[PDB]
Amino acid sequence: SSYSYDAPSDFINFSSLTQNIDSWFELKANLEN
Amino acid sequence: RQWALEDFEIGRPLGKGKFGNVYLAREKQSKFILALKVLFKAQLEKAGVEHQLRREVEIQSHLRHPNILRLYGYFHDATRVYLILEYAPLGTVYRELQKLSKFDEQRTATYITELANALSYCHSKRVIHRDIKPENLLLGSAGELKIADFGWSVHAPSSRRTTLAGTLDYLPPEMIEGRMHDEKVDLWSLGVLCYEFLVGKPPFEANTYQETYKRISRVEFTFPDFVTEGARDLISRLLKHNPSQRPMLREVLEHPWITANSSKPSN
Ligand SMILES: Nc1ncnc2c1ncn2[C@@H]1O[C@H](COP(=O)(O)OP(=O)(O)O)[C@@H](O)[C@H]1O
Ligand SMILES: [Cl-]
Ligand SMILES: [Mg+2]
Ligand SMILES: [Mg+2]
Repeated sequence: SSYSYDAPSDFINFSSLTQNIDSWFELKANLEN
Repeated sequence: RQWALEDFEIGRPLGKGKFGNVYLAREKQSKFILALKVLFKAQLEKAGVEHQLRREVEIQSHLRHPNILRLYGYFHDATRVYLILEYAPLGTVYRELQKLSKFDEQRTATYITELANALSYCHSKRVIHRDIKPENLLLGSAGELKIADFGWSVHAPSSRRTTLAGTLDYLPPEMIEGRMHDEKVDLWSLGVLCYEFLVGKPPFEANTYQETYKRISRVEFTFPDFVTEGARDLISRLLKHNPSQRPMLREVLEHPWITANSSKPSN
């Protein structure tokens, strides 16, 4: 669907605060063949 | 729980874009300074580049590198699309180049090193930026270079691409000549960029785009006399007409001219 992306869309508390999140790319390559 | 426009105070425009403006932003609760990229849905759907915005948002949000601008999140409101980007306090390299007319070899090599590191990370994830240019390069609070605007980027672990993507003066020959392209387009644009850092002007610049297309396709350009032999060597290697003859980013980072003028090491 339009404008519904696989990406962060939740409220972040910038007062409070990895390298793995890169694995999303590998994951996507396999999923989509 | 979700992002809302009410969560941000909107400040001055940071820059103008093809489908909307990027504004200086303040998260009302934490008073955290951000950049808010606003895109009108009407313009995007009219030009038919919505799929590319998906790519920009998804790819950039999952990238993690000191020399790559962060995209913290996104949201929309049936009229506009809002991207929540990391704030870059010292603005564009484009503005810096305009301010300084031209960079010396120390500054140029430093910027190339930071950029090649970030690109090397991108290509390891099979990501192609396809829009490297001074306007899309930002500076951090300590003057570190960060790639921004993944609005032409694509995740291509499988396919070679056919999309005419990028900006006129930086377009690779394969795109101009209606050929297919891969990640080697980033190294061509890296060569175009290194030239503009030292000379202050793109090497194929012309009054018309037809002439620019001609010069790019021929790789027709010259150096001003002051460009050093090491700089000439690096640029000439990056600006090969044959994409497969262009070096690797690891080879650029280990280039004698780079390692002798850079103020920052490799990855
Ligand atoms: N995070 C940021 N910090 C500071 N300035 C920015 C930031 N993002 C964008 N800008 C400025 O706003 C302009 C926005 O351009 P860009 O985001 O590339 O738009 P488009 O994707 O439509 O080309 C940039 O050229 C830059 O000058
Ligand atoms: Cl042509
Ligand atoms: Mg841009
Ligand atoms: Mg864009």
